[PDB]
Amino acid sequence: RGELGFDDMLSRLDSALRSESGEVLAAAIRTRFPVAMIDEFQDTDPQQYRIFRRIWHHQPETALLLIGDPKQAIYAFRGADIFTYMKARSEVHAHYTLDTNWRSAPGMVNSVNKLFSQTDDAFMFREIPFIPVKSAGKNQALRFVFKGETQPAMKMWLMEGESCGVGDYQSTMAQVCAAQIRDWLQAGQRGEALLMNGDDARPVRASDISVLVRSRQEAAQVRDALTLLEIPSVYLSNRDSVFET
Amino acid sequence: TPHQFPRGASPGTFLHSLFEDLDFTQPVDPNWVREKLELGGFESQWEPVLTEWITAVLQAPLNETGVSLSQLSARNKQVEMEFYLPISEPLIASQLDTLIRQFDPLSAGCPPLEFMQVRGMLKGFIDLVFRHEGRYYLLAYKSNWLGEDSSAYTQQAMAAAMQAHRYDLQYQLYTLALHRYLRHRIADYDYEHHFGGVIYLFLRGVDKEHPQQGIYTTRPNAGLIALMDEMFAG
Amino acid sequence: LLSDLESSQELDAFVDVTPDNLLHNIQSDILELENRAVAGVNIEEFSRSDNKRPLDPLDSSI
Amino acid sequence: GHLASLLMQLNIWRRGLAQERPLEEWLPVCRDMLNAFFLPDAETEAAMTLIEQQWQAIIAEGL
Amino acid sequence: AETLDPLRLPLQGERLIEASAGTGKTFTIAALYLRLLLGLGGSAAFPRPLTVEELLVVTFTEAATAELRGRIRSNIHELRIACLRETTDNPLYERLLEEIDDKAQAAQWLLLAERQMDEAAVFTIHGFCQRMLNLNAFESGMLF
Amino acid sequence: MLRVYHSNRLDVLEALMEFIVERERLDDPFEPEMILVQSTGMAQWLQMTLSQKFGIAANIDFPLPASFIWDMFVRVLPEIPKESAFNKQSMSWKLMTLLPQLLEREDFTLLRHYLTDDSDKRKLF
Amino acid sequence: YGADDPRRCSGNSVSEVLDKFRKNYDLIMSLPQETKEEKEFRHCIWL
Amino acid sequence: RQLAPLGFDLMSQKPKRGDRSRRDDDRYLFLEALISAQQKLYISYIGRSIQDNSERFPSVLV
Amino acid sequence: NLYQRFIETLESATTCPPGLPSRVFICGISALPPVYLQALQALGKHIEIHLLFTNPCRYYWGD
Ligand SMILES: Nc1ncnc2c1ncn2[C@@H]1O[C@H](COP(=O)(O)OP(=O)(O)NP(=O)(O)O)[C@@H](O)[C@H]1O
Repeated sequence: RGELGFDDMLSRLDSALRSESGEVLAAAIRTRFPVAMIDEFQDTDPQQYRIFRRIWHHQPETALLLIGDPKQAIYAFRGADIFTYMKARSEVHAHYTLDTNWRSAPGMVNSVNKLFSQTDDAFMFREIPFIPVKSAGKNQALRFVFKGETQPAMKMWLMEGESCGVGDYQSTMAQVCAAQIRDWLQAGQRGEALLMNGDDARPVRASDISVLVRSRQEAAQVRDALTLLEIPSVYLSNRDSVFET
Repeated sequence: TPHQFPRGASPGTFLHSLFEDLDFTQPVDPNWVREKLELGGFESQWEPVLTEWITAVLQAPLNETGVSLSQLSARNKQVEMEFYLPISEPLIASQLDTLIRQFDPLSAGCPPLEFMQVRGMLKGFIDLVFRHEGRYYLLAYKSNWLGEDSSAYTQQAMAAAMQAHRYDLQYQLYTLALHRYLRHRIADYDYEHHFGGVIYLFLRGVDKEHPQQGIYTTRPNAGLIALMDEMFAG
Repeated sequence: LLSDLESSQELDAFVDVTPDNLLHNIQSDILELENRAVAGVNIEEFSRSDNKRPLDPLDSSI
Repeated sequence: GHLASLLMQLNIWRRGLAQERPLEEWLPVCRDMLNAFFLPDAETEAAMTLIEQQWQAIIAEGL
Repeated sequence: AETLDPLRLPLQGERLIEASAGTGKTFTIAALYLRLLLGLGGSAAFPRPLTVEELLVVTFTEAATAELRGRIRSNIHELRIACLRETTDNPLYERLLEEIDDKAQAAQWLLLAERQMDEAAVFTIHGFCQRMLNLNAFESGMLF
Repeated sequence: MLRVYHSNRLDVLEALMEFIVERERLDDPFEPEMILVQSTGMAQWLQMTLSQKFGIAANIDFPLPASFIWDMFVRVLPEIPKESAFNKQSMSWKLMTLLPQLLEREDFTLLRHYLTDDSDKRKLF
Repeated sequence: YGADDPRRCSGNSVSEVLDKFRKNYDLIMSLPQETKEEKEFRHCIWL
Repeated sequence: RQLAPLGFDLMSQKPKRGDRSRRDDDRYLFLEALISAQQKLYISYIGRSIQDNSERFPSVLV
Repeated sequence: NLYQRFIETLESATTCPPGLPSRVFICGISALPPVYLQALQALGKHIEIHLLFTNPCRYYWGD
């Protein structure tokens, strides 16, 4: 049919580079793009690394910058592999690191550092060592005040009981999350709950609250209970079709 | 036979395209007619006959000057001329039909023109324009199947068909266009001196036996042309 | 290319545009081959905004 | 009986169009296919003529 | 493993930059892009200054690609304005200005880049593959 | 002589064209006027404006620069065909024949690797 | 520069340009062609 | 609108004055549209996607 | 190959060749190949050619 697909695109480029004429093709890509910067390199397929190596490995006057975090390699289901990332990590001599966290309050950074320092080799891979990170000076003032009382950066809601089933766990946690989000919204509508950078503040709108879920049925279980309280919500990963309504 | 030739929009366009690229100063070529019938897809049986028919068109005489289409050189002819005529004030059917009926009997025979007000431009394609003896003419091809017999292509029947398909207004507008173009181009132009009339050529009506059958000749009144020009101008 | 023609005789017939609108201001800036934007290199130039041209609030040309 | 008459045609042509042919042999194919499969009408005649014209132009350049 | 300074990072051969979350991995892309456009760093710099069309950036998602393209555009604009004014309020731009030898030529190159930003080569992996196949269907052996 | 008219707006140019047409008349009435345009909309606008000014616009040829240049080739020099032998459409079918005959050459080695796996001459075409 | 020359038809409105051209049509046509050096000199003076 | 050269075209390697490309053609069309506007110029573009409430951007010309 | 011969024929032609139109207008075209400009310059001797060029800037803005 003369058609083509994503996996077919990658496989065809790889085959071309591996073939006899691919050498010429390599120059065609190398002269075109002297420097290439790959981001989110932890999610990498063996094909992609073979291509990048074939093109930019040892030729002069051509740089290559790999930027990635192995602790975030979560696309294994999609064909990505962490082992090829570690292979690349072994094949590269130079390594560079960023020390400070610029994203979140110093509370969240300390919370994460404490939770991942419990055991040794937490990620159970010898090539993935965990180290504590330090927050930046800009965020030292960040706080979240709820009903006049500063809330802890991280709060774990423990369910009650000895043995809890999967369905009971899902229903109870969905209900609890719905109730807590409703309380946050009610307290922010009156100007009490504020996200504060030093003296500046702003109420907690229904937009800044995000619920991270793993599966579709999980998201629907969240959304149903959240709409039971007449709270507007939307699921960004919704792939349903309009015609099914 | 030409009368029994297939008719329609595409047959008519093919018949016109034949003359569009036909050289009048040379005899018809059989291979060319065969190729055109191959393009149109018609039967090759027409190829011997149609060629002859084409010559019957080229050699047929015209208005009393006696002009043959073969006598027209490439310098004295203009085929498929496109014209643009502006109409400034709105053109009312009643305010025009009255004048056309006043100066033309064909309009007087027919019911009044009916169309909505129009202001803007007017487009049109004149089939042929040619000059003979320093006198210009207008030639319009028509392939409408008036009748099955040659009597349906006589003077009275041709005038009846003109009145039925309202070709009167058509040739009147064509004459206004030609008049304005000649006045624009020809230095020291005069209507009566330089204009020669209008010639409707019915292809199927063309017969070597009868000179009158197939051709129709009519000259619009100069007063009608002047009043129509003034009406369309303001 | 047009300037490089040897046997060419050219006359210029332009029409000046009066800057009565924002759109006419832009067209006049283009026609007169002059630059109106202020970069603000000087601190005195950067402080005051009078160097720019007044824009009428009701104006809706662009 | 009508449907079975269509498929029969659909059979014949699907055997005729398989083999490769020189350009001059491709000339009558379009016309035969049009007149066999289609019964023209006032509106469709324009499209059919355009089809024949483009096909003839392609094969004419080729020849 | 060494601590990373965007201005001192050498751009030659293969280089791996690994860090934890929210540490500014993506944010460093813009600084490296500006360094490449202006050819700054001396010994650590590229041998020659480059153009927008010769820098390849590969991201994971389309939305991230659009975000990064817009942010690079904004950074080029702000750095050009700073070069024209010779002063700035950001520490990164301040260090860059300290590193730049001639500011007028730098502003000219930044202007050209800003005008060519429509042709910025910021793709995903699949888009990069498709584009390299189409631009080189002759060598790859594909259809046109 | 070749006279170039510069104007920031088109209406001035069109009115200059009008005045030049009216000033110097064509001797032969059947000689068509020559106006080069690369778009049909431009020709449509020129016609609608010229008709509005003069009273009617007709016998105005609107050829493309390439077609006009070839027409001038035909008229100035003898023994020149009506249509050029080398055109975009015919060079296609000529190269389609020529390419298989030249694959054995060394210079076309790359092309060979391109044309090795074609089945119905898709790559060739 | 060049205002006295009949060639220049630059004006404030379309009608003024058309009239300035119409009055000096014959004078423009009769004038001999400008030399390339003269054209370059005029364009340099205008800049 | 972007239409890249074939890649084995020799013109785009060493270009000269007068060589035409789609990019320059569109960039000049945008200037023609501005210059030809006599009274009002209206420009529109999609800012946010209706489906995802994402953020789109305007052309470099705008 | 025809360009140079066409230019040289009119360059050395003592009188105007027959069949050429009186005058030509070039309106609405802001881009032409240099070869077409050379041909029109060589052809301008015999017949007059009026180029209507919409120029957005008053002054000389090319190079
Ligand atoms: N040098 C810096 N100065 C100021 N803010 C910074 C700096 N580096 C990063 N940030 C900010 O830090 C936040 C997150 O940085 P980011 O570039 O996304 O790191 P990241 O590695 O991409 N996080 P992630 O994508 O989850 O791995 C943004 O708000 C940036 O503006």
